[PDB]
Amino acid sequence: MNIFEMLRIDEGLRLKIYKDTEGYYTIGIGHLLTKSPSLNAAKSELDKAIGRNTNGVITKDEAEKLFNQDVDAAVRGILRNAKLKPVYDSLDAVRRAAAINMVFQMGVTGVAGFTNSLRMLQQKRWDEAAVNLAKSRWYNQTPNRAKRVITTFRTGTWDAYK
Ligand SMILES: [Cl-]
Ligand SMILES: [Cl-]
Repeated sequence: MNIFEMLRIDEGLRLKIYKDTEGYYTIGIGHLLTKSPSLNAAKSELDKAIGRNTNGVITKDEAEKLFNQDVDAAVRGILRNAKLKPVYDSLDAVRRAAAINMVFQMGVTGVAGFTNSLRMLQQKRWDEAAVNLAKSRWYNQTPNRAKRVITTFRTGTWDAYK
């Protein structure tokens, strides 16, 4: 298992524009296009991302390419945030994937906001962090996913992804 497979499980794969859990326009493997309610705006952003007149539909290859770019950006975003880097650096490989998953879903900013959890993670207090991480909108809104990620931080294993 690895970050790619992990996120592909969590985000799924859709080749036509769709609405995410928050109702925003998305495509491919969790690639958010826009937060605007305008489908044209969405189509506009898609064509621009892909470099062609897509008409709201893309191929598998295209999705994967968006995905690579997006994983890359998440890691790099982490390494460039002063609150996150130190945390991430202190973690083992499985758990770094858990951090990346979170950033992929909610952004650097969003994750950098879990201050108390971050501290707990840095201190390697796994059970405690797990509890704090669950006291969040994130968990309340996407519980099955949140649970999978939280278990990953808790255990440093891939068992939640079987
Ligand atoms: Cl892009
Ligand atoms: Cl969920």
